[PDB]
Amino acid sequence: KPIWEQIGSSFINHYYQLFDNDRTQLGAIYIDASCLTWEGQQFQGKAAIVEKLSSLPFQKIQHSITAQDHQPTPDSCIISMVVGQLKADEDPIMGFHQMFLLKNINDAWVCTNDEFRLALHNF
Amino acid sequence: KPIWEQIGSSFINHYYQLFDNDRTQLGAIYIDASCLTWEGQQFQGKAAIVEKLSSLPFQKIQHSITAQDHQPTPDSCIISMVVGQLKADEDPIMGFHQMFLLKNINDAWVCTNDEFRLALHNF
Repeated sequence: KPIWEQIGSSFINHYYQLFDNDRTQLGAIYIDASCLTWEGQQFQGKAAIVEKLSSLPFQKIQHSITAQDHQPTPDSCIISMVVGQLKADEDPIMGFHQMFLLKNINDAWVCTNDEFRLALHNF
Repeated sequence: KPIWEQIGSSFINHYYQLFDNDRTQLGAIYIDASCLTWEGQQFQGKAAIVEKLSSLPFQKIQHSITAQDHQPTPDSCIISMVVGQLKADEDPIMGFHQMFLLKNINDAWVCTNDEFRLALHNF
């Protein structure tokens, strides 16, 4: 209901729908200084991020969100923590958590920081 | 190696050293504008946060970090993601996910945003 929560949820929904259906379009939600750390691998800068995301087999994956937490930051950014499980077909692959730091630039929400970790947690 | 990693890493170690030894000292790394979401419950400000953390029904608390990721934000902040297990007295070991967002205020790195969530770590 709160503004930061409405935007955070909308973004998360938008992010996973893009990821599970059109990864190539994800670049649109990042900026040059964005950072992504995927399973320990650091990809600093949009060029690096777009290459990594586009190098993922994921020729069939789907994310299932079990829980999400959103908070506004002092600088009016939105920090979001997502926890869930990513599947294949319908049978469970790893469990995961993902943190996003969202910032509004030229009036558009973009992700400046993306961190993803796989985890054998059922949540 | 990178500066943000050295700092965030340094912050994380200290944070858990305090948490595991005297939760009432955690006031030093939080400020009034600080937001804490603990297992879905939200608190704002140093006083409410230390209050909440201090109220956890535990005598001995021990965090075990299995992985930590740090990145710099476009606003000179450091965003940290931690995963590990938690041991509180005689409670079964449970995995946890925790995100911190750090900002330098008055020559001091403080946490403006914190999100903690446990995994129903069975076994």
